[PDB]
Amino acid sequence: MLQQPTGGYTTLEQFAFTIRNDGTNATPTQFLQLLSYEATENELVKKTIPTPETHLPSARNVPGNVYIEDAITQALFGISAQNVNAHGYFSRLSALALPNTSARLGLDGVIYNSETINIPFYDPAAVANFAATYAKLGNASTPRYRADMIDIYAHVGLELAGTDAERAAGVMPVKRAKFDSWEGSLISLSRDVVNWKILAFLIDLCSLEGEALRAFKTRNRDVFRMMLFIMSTAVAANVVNRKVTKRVDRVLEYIGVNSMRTAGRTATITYDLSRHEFAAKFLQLTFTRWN
Amino acid sequence: RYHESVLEIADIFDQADFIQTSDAVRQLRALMPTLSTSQIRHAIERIAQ
Amino acid sequence: NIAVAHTDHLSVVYATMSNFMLNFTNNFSGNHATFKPDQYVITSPEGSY
Repeated sequence: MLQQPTGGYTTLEQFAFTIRNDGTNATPTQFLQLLSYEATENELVKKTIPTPETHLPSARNVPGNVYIEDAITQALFGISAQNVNAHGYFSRLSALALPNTSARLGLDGVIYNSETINIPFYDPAAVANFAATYAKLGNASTPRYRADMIDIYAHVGLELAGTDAERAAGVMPVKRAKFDSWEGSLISLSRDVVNWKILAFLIDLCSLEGEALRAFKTRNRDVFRMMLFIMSTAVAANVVNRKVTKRVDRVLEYIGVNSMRTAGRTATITYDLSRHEFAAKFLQLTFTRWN
Repeated sequence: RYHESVLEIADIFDQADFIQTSDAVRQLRALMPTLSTSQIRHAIERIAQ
Repeated sequence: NIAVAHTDHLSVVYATMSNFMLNFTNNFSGNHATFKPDQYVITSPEGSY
C-alpha cells in the first residue's frame, strides 16, 4: 500500500523508465542526444486543442478482473501486430472514479474487484483523479466522440523535435530526424518501452500540485519525449536508412506530420485503423493534462 | 378506504326498449348461478330440440 | 370462449403456487418502467467470486 510524499511514485527506484542500447542500459536523456535534424520547408503550425467531453462510459458489469494497464500500452506502443481493438473491456477504469468504491488498482497493472491478500496497490485517493480523466478513454470509438487523427500530431512534433526558440512562437519548420542506429533499432525500442509501467507515470500528472508539478514536469519531460518518439515512427511516411562508410543512419521521413499508414511495414512498429482513433483519443486527453 | 362494489347497466341507463327493466324479472335475474359464454350457449341449444 | 376457464380455474392455480416451500426470490413485474433483479454474490476477502 505505497504512498506518495508529493515526490510521486516517479521519484522512486521501484519502477524507472530506461531504454537499453549501446551494449549497456541507459536513461532516456542520454538517448535523445543522438537525434539530429534539419528542415524541408512545410510549416507545421500549432493549432488549438478542443476540450474532452465529460460523460464517462459505464463499466458494464464484469466478473473476474481485466488487466486495464496491459491494453493502454498494448495499443499505443504495441509492437506485435494488434488486431481490431476498438471493442473491449477498456473502461473498467470508471469503476474507480466514484468516491467510496472497494475496487482497487494494484501495482504491476491490474484492476481488482476486492482488494485481495498480499497485493501492493496505489493509494485509493490519488487513483480517483486519474480515473475522472482517463476512464474517459473508454469512448474512443463511439461515433460523435472520437478525436481527430490529424491536428494533434502537429502538437506531437513540436515536442520531441522542437527547439524552444520555436515553441515560444507556436510555429516551426517540418523536420526530418535521423539518429545513428544498430540492428533492429526501431522495433527494439518498442519491445523495450512496452514494459515500462505507464500507470506509475500518469497517476502523478493528475495529483501532484504546483509545488511538485513544476519540479515533476522538469525531471519527466524526457520520459514523455521517449514514449512520444516511438509513437511517432508508427506514423512517419518513410524509414530509409542512409549509409556512411561503415556507419548507418535511420533517417525518418516526416516527424510531426501525420500520414495514414506506417513506413515500417517490416522495419518498424505498425498501427491499424482501429488504433488511429485510439492514439488520437490518448494524445488529446493527455496533452491538456500535461500542457 | 371506500367500500368498493359493482354497479348495473340495469339501473342507470334504463330505456323502455333495449334494456328490459321489470323488477319482477330483476328478482328473477338475481337467482341464476353466474353464467359464462358457454353456459348461455348451451341454453340457446337445449331450447332448440 | 376461453377467458372464463382462464381467469377462474387457472387463476386459483397461480394464487396457491405463489407460496410454495422452495420458491424464495421475487420475479414480480407489474411495472416494466422500473424493476431490477437485485442479485447477491458469494465473495470472500481472500480472493473468491
